[PDB]
Amino acid sequence: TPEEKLLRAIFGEKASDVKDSSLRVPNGVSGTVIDVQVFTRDGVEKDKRA
Amino acid sequence: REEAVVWDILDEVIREHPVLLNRAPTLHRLGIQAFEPVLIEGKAIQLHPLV
Amino acid sequence: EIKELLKLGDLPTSGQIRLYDGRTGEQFERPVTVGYMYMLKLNHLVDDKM
Amino acid sequence: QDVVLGLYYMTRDCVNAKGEGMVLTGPKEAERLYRSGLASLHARVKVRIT
Amino acid sequence: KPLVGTGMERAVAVDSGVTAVAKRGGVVQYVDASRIVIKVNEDEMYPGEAGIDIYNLTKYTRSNQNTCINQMPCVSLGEPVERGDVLADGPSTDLGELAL
Amino acid sequence: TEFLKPRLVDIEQVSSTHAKVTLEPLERGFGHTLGNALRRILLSSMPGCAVTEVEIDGVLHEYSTKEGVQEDILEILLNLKGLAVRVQGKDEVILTLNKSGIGPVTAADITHDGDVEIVKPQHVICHLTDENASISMRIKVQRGRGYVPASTRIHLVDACYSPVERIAYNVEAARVEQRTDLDKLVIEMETNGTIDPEEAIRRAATILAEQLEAFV
Amino acid sequence: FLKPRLVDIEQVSSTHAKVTLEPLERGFGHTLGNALRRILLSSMPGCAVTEVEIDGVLHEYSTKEGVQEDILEILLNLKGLAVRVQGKDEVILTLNKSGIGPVTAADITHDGDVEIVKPQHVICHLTDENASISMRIKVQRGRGYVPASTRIHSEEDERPIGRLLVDACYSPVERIAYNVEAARVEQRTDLDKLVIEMETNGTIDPEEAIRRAATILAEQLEAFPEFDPILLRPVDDLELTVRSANCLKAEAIHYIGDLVQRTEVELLKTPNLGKKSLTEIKDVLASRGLSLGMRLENWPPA
Repeated sequence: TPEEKLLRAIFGEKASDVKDSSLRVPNGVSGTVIDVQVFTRDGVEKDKRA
Repeated sequence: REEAVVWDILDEVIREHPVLLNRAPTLHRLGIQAFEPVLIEGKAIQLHPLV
Repeated sequence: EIKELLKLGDLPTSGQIRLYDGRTGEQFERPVTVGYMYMLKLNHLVDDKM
Repeated sequence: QDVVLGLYYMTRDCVNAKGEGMVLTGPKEAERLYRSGLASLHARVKVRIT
Repeated sequence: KPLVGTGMERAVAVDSGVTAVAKRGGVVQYVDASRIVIKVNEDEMYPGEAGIDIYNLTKYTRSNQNTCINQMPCVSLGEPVERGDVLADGPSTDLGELAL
Repeated sequence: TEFLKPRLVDIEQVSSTHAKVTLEPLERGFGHTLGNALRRILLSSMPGCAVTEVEIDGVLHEYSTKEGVQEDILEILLNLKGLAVRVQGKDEVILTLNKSGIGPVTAADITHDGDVEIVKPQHVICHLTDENASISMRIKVQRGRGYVPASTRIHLVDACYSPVERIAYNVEAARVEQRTDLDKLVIEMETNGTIDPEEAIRRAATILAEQLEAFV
Repeated sequence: FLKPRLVDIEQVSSTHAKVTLEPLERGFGHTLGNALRRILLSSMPGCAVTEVEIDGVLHEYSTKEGVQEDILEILLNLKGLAVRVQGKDEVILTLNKSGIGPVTAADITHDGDVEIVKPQHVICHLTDENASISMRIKVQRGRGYVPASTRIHSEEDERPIGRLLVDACYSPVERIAYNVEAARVEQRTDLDKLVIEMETNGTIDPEEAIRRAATILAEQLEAFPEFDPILLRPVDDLELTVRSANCLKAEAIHYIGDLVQRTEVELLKTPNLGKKSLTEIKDVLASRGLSLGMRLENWPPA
């Protein structure tokens, strides 16, 4: 919108074409990560971590 | 961020502002009763014995 | 058999002993029943329900 | 429940106890007599009340 | 452990798969928090393959109730064991009995 | 590993002989030990002088009737127990009740001495009925460091020394910033008017500090 | 108005002892005794182990190969290790052992203020010939119970994930009991005694504990908006390269406010800052609406 357009040109920020869907720890629960498993579709390139 | 100040602010907004308490099997009108909030450290609600 | 096993333990037949308030340090009128009860923690834990 | 057993155990009398039959100026020194372990909580006593 | 028991808790603990039960009697070759390796007595042992019974203990993993399910060895290095004995306790079990 | 001292007080007192003092910061479980130990000391042990014994002008006994007074002698003795006496360097003083008339004998009807001070002139000793109703007597005070009843004198009036009439401590939750739970210790006292509750607390716990002067 | 004092302190064990007080007036044995019990149980110096970094362990929920104990069990065992220090408020020890056999509390490297009261204490066992465990046991001193959960608020980069925090057990005292018996001193009407029989882990002397207890007890009687917030943020919040950050810190530039005051000229005159670093700094500052040579005039307020 207009005020947002002013805001961005004042501060010079590129608004990303990508929205943040990242998985984050549920509010209030606190623990230690003991395991990580990555499942990949057969034929799709496995990432670095995987 | 839960900065240390906000708590005191809460102590302001809680003072004269009542809250409503209700239980599951509501029958008579006393099934819902208003009280005055007292801030507590814990996840449990403290309910006056006589009630 | 219970009282008889209490005799072997040096502890009274009543199962009741004298207890003192940790606050005023004074004794509690009348004997109170103290013992060892097996207690379970069910999983209703408040940080879930809340 | 707890409270009514409290007032029941408080307000009650046995046949003989500490300070049985004595006299006191008022509730103040009655409680003062009890809390010092001199007089039993339940004992037959004449006291001046207003 | 239940301080006041019945005598059933042993059966409940063992018959349920939570605890790790010896397949065959013998001595313990190796005792780790990970695994437990038992050398089988010759009498209970079969002629071929010789062999020792190696039990791989289940470690920390997700349960159905989002609790923890983990096993611990109740035996010590080089200990006599008998067939149908508890080698390891599951969660909420003490020495072959049931501690809830 | 430094410690926590209080930082917020507010002695809220009703009238004069009554007081309700409060303290906000206080480490967990310190409120009960402090409240209780001070209560025990306040009640059981305290300096003060009221009445030990009073001679009877009309009869030789506590069981009798006085001409001119419907009050039993024991009744008047209770009234005398409720008399506030603050004495100076004189250790034991004696007063006189000389008065007569168609009306009640107050605490202002007692004889005035040099070192004697009565805080309550409105205090009622006994009534005086019709005519002259002959009455006057001598009242002897004494000192104690605790409470000594009349039966405790073996070789009679109950001697009420400790000025404390009533002592109570209420411990409630105390909130300071990022410290989770602390104690708030509220001491509420009633005295006989001789020594003010405020200092009474001081001298009371001062006894405690004197008891500890051999350790710290 | 006789004041009390202490008498024979009877040590029956490394564990516990009975301290006694003779000159006690009427009813004072209870008043002093219970109050003393309170402070004794509650407030006392303690040295309980806090932080533990072990060999190959990322978390307390794994099992190390060669030890039948789970890591969490080993932490729980360490929490029950009783040590006493003198000059240090926090010391870090180093534990090392290998081969088949129990690893006790005497297997650690001995330091200057380190005193192990239970050398036989079992930390963990060792099941294999070649299997070895090294760990840093970080032992600090404190009062009361400080659980591991409340320990993280301050945070401030506890990043060494190999470091597992454990609940603080700080307190010498286990069990304290006080009994008053009538104590007859040669001449006196009637006096009482105070027999305080206490239980400890050995890390505190009876006279010491009994002393500090009444020390604290008496110690309680002692009374009976303009400008940008962003300017005070540390330079690490700018998320610069390690080199640039270290260079700026070396030039006494610890906050953004310090940096925005400097000019390009002045910064280029520093011994360690090249054109690349300056480009980076100008870039990151411009990315947040800041720059070099910014004047804020009034550095600092309070």
